[PDB]
Amino acid sequence: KYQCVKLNDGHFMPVLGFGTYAPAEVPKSKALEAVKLAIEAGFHHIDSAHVYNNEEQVGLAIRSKIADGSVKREDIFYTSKLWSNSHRPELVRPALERSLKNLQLDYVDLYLIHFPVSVKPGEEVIPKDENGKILFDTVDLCATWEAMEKCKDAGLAKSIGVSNFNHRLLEMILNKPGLKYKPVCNQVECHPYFNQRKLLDFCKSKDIVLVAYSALGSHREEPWVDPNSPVLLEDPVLCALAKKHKRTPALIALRYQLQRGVVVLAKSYNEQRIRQNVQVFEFQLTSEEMKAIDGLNRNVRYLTLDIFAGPPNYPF
Ligand SMILES: NC(=O)c1ccc[n+]([C@@H]2O[C@H](COP(=O)([O-])OP(=O)(O)OC[C@H]3O[C@@H](n4cnc5c(N)ncnc54)[C@H](OP(=O)(O)O)[C@@H]3O)[C@@H](O)[C@H]2O)c1
Ligand SMILES: C[C@H](C(=O)O)c1ccc(-c2ccccc2)c(F)c1
Repeated sequence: KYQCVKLNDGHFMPVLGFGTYAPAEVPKSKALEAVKLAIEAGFHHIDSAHVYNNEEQVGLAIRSKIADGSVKREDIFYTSKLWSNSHRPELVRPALERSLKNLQLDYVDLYLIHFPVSVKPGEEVIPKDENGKILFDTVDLCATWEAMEKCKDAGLAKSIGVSNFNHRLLEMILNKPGLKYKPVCNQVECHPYFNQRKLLDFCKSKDIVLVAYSALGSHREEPWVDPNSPVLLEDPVLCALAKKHKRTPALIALRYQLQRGVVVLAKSYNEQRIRQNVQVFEFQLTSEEMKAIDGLNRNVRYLTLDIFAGPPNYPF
C-alpha cells in the first residue's frame, strides 16, 4: 500500500511523484537508472512529458520493473504531457499516441496540457523563424480540451488535467459549454517561497488537486531560471526545522506540501536522495511548524517560461 488522493474523476493519484526532467547536458541514460531506483525506493507516481525527450528511457524503466515482477502496471501512476506544438485538436490524440509508442505503454494514467501558449505544428518543439522568433499559433484551448476529453473516453489517458494554468484559464475550462470532465489537477510551481495559497484555495474549491513542481527550488537550469534567485534549500528556517527533526530541508519542503493537501513532485537522479525523499511519509509537522513555513512566502517564481510571453494565454 501507499498514500494516494481521490481525483474528481474517481481515479487515485499517489501523493508523492518522481520528477524526470534533467537538463540537456545530462545524458538520457541517466533517466532509465533513476526511474528504476525511484520505483525500488517506493515511488508509485512518475512525471514526464514529450518535451523532456526521455520517454523511451522512462518507459523502458517502467516496463523493466513490471517485467521483472517488481511492480504491477496498476501500481504505477504515469503522467505525460501534451506539448504546445500539438494543441490543435486534431493533433492531440496523435501526440498522445506518439508518446505511448515511445513508452511502449498502453495508456497513461494522466495526460496534461503542458503549457497554455500554443506554437506551430511540426517536429520542432520550439519552432522558430529565420530570425529566431518563436512561431506562435492561435488555438482555442477549449477545443484542445474537448480533444483531451476524447482521449480519456478512449481509455488512452485514464485522467486529464492541466499545467501552468492561471485562475482565468482554469475558469475558461470549467465554464466551457458542454464540459464533460473537469481537469483533475493543475500542475504548477509551488514551494515555500511561492506557496500559491490563493490558487491552491481556488483549486480546492473546485476539487482540483494542485500538483507542485520545483518543490525543492527547481533544477535551476539556465537560461530558464535566474541564477540570482535565492536557493530554496538554503533557507535558514527550513534548515533549522531539518535539524530539529533530524531530516533535511528537502524533506521539510516536501512534507509541507503533503500536509497542506498538495501532491508533490521531487526530481533526483542521485541514489541516496531518491531514497531520502520517500522518507516524507515518516514524520509530521506541527501547526506551529506549518505556520513558520507559510511565513517564508516571498512571491519568488523560478520558472517564468518567459520565452513564451506576449500571446494572451501566457499565464504569468
Ligand atoms: N509542468 C511543468 O511545466 C513542469 C515544470 C518544472 C518541473 N516539472 C516537473 O517537476 C519535476 C521536479 O521539478 P524540478 O525538476 O524543477 O526539480 P525539483 O524537484 O525542485 O528539484 C530540484 C533539485 O533538487 C535536488 N534534490 C532532489 N532531492 C534532494 C534532496 N533530498 N536534498 C537535496 N537536493 C535534492 C535535485 O538534484 P539531484 O538530482 O542531484 O538529487 C534537483 O536538481 C521535474 O523533473 C518535472 O517532472 C514540471
Ligand atoms: C517547463 C517545461 C517543464 O519543465 O516541464 C519545459 C521543459 C523543457 C523545455 C525544453 C524544450 C526544449 C529544449 C530545452 C528545454 C521546455 F520548453 C519546457
